[PDB]
Amino acid sequence: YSTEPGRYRFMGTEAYAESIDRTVMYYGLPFIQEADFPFNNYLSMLDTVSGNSVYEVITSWMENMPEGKWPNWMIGGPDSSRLTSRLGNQYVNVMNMLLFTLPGTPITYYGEEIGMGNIVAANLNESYDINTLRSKSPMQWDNSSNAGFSEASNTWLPTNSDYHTVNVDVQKTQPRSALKLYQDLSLLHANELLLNRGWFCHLRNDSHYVVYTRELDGIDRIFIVVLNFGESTLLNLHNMISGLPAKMRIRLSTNSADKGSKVDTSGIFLDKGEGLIFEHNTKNLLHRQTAFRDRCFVSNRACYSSVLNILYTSC
Amino acid sequence: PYAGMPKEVLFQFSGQARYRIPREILFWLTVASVLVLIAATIAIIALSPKCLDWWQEGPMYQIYPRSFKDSNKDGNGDLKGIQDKLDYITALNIKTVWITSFYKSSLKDFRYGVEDFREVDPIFGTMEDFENLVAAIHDKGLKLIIDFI
Amino acid sequence: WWGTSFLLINIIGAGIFVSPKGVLAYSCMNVGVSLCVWAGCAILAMTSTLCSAEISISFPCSGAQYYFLKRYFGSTVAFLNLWTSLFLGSGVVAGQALLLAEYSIQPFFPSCSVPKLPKKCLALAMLWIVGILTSRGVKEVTWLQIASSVLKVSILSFISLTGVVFLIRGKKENVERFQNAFDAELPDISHLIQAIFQGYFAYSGGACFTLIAGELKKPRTTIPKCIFTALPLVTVVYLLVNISYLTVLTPREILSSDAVAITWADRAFPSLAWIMPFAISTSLFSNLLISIFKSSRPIYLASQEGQLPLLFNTLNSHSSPFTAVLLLVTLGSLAIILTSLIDLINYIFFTGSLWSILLMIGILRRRYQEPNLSIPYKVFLSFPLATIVIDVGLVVIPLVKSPNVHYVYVLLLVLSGLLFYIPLIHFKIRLAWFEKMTCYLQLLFNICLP
Ligand SMILES: *[C@@H]1O[C@H](CO)[C@@H](O[C@@H]2O[C@H](CO)[C@@H](O)[C@H](O)[C@H]2NC(C)=O)[C@H](O)[C@H]1NC(C)=O
Ligand SMILES: *[C@@H]1O[C@H](CO)[C@@H](O[C@@H]2O[C@H](CO)[C@@H](O)[C@H](O)[C@H]2NC(C)=O)[C@H](O)[C@H]1NC(C)=O
Ligand SMILES: *[C@@H]1O[C@H](CO)[C@@H](O[C@@H]2O[C@H](CO)[C@@H](O)[C@H](O)[C@H]2NC(C)=O)[C@H](O)[C@H]1NC(C)=O
Repeated sequence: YSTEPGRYRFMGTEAYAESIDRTVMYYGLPFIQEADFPFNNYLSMLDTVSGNSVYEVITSWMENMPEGKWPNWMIGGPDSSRLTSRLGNQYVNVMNMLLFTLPGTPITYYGEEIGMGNIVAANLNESYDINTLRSKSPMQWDNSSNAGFSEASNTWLPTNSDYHTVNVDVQKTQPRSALKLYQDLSLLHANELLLNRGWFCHLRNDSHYVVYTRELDGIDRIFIVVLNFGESTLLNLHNMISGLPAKMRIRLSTNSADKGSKVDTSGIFLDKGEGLIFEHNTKNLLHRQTAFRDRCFVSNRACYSSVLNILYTSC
Repeated sequence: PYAGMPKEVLFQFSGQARYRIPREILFWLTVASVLVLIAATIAIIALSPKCLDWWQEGPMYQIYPRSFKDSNKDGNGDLKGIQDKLDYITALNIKTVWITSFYKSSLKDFRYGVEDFREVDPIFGTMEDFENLVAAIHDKGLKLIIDFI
Repeated sequence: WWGTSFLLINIIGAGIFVSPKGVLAYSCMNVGVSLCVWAGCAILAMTSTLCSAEISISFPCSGAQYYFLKRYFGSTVAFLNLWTSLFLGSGVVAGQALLLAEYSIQPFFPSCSVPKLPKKCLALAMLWIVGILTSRGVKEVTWLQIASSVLKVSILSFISLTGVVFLIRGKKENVERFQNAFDAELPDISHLIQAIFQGYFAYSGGACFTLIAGELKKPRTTIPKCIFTALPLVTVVYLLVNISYLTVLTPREILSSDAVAITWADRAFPSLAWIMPFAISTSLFSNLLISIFKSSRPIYLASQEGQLPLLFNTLNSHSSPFTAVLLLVTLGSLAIILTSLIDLINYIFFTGSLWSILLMIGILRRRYQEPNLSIPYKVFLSFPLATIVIDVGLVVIPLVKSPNVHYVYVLLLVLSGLLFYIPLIHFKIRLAWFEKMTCYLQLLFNICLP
């Protein structure tokens, strides 16, 4: 049923309590087609966050994957505790950014954009797993009755008690809500070739922060993503990356009040659970340098010509 | 070569090379330019990367059918409620909608115990509702994937 | 009789392959609005064709419409018409070249958007090869044009029959879109005007048989009857083609797709084996040749009188016009390079309606003080009076909306027409270096005036 153009049929597999080497086997072989990609839920298995753990997860998945394949990422699901209860509220925004800058297809569980939390366990007449009912609460739309989910007297599950201040309706007006940041990140990912395509180059591991870059050949622009997963600290980008101006302009940040502001390259101050995306104009792409050919990956390599405004393969 | 010059005076300067060779040179230059344009077109059509697929460019949205939206005052979410909220999904710049199991079942947890693989559970609606939802999703440029046990 | 057969074969043209997207591009995916839009376009084309037939039976050829303008207006008006029709023909041939190259190039890209650079390059190459084939060689090929007409009518009949069969079968997924229509939001008047332009391009496309109608032998006997027997047939064909396209495709993919026929065949019969693109490309190439010849003819026909470029009235090579062909190629290349296809259609038929306004006021000038001296007519020219107001409504609101400055540029070029006309004729100034350039070009290309 996948012969008609524009109607390709996707199919993926789910294997969770397994190792990475046995999981990447579902990608198939260069001459045998098995699956588009197996679903990746290693991020959703984290109960605490630090630079080292996220670095290990990302590096393991990106190294064990066959070359030229399409990765994917998840941060939650119907069988895992919701993110704001697993890791805390402060990490709600930054993780979303992490979802929208890594290469591959991101997958979002319903209610993650708003930032729902788990509900206290309750028993039902129907047979259900009480250890997983905490992540199946109804969607919160507005501050009306059963959060606007239903107009009936009783719902099949109780609604979270914080819906009076956490729902879709109220967040569409607040300019600092998580929904606005999610929409901005989605739009940026959809309207930039550097994010939906191009190289992904990661620097050395660190206990506090994770820093990586996205770039493409012939664009003369790079995105530098910096995330702080530890405590409030200070960072000097000059040591990690050479050839940067003294001042840089933030393209996007978790704290929406700092959008468009200027920061000093040596002395960036980061709070607990902060994220910055810098847009830099240069010509020294990392993946062409000799020190970083072992830490950059692509799928469907291409090069962009601005004079002709096209894409070509031979580079 | 005066204004309105007739045929007889035309055979007076065309014989000169300065008026004999440039015409042929221009003709062959034009045909060469045509061939160059053809070669450039056929070169650009080749050497060009294959474009990304629909499942490679956009994020996916995972929905639990029983806890999204109720539309008949019964306490359980259904497909009609999902259809009624497609504008919100579109506003999120989502490309694919992922719906978990909704078949006619006797056990709805601990994986799933399916009673019929070609029916929709009554608490979620009917097959007509599913077809309407699929049509609505396809109209808005979205795509739908479902779970399989 | 075969006269209506020839008339419909001329009328069908080639725009039907491109318009269904553009009309659906405007009006914001409202099927009923689009159906009404082509209904109105068909009626407007009925009236314009009737008036053109009147002018043709009252005046032999294109130079005879020029002389009609001379009779009822000044020479400036006729010269302005000539130079505007030059741009009209250049834009038409450029649009046909774009459509041909674009249809030819689509199949390589399966389910994505074709880059603009290869499309423009192939359009330029096709236009140049057609231009160099017209001069110094072939003027018309009967076998190829007959084959192209047969292929086009066969493809149209096949599409219509498939749509009829699918509608008759009564499947819900094929008919449900026709039911509960009009629920889409109502667009602004500018989108209605754009849809009208696209539909008029579709339906009147190829219906330029005024010169052809001038050689008929039954004035006021069968020509209105021939129109009444031919035009509604192709109207119904076009409407049912829309029916089929909307039956087996959604508006979203029709708008997003470039080749409506190619995707229609892809979804309907995934066994086309590249036959459909090749057939449509051959038909479009034949139409390009016919159109370039039919546009080159009036320039040379009117070049013999009242023209500053006396170099234009110079048959050369194998008895072929040269200057007109070269000028048409240059203007077509500029049109290809500087702009896209849909806006070309918009500007072209905006100018066409603007000049049809003056044609209608000239016809009314035949009745301004002498209403009895009008041509015999069924309802005594009542319809042209309403069509004048229709054209006024077409031309007014694009100015107040003002979404593109090119609309103002069209009028700037029109006024520059008179600006150039004034010193040449009123002052009668002649340039020696102009004569030097003309003589040099005559010696270069063996250009002579017979
Ligand atoms: C279904 O759940 C309800 C409440 O959890 C059970 O009891 C119902 O409600 C009150 C007490 O909670 C009783 O007085 C009602 O008679 C019960 N209603 C019904 C319709 O039974 C109820 O026993 C449970 N039923 C089953 C089959 O497990
Ligand atoms: C619940 O949501 C409404 C929707 O905005 C909040 O606003 C109330 O409803 C309308 C909309 O502004 C106003 O006319 C009312 O005066 C608002 N209420 C108040 C108390 O200002 C409302 O504040 C939210 N909370 C509650 C408890 O209703
Ligand atoms: C970055 O690399 C590794 C993280 O795996 C750290 O080096 C190791 O640290 C652990 C902690 O005891 C031990 O395995 C060894 O002492 C180190 N070497 C090796 C080879 O494992 C290193 O400290 C990390 N950098 C940080 C955290 O800033």
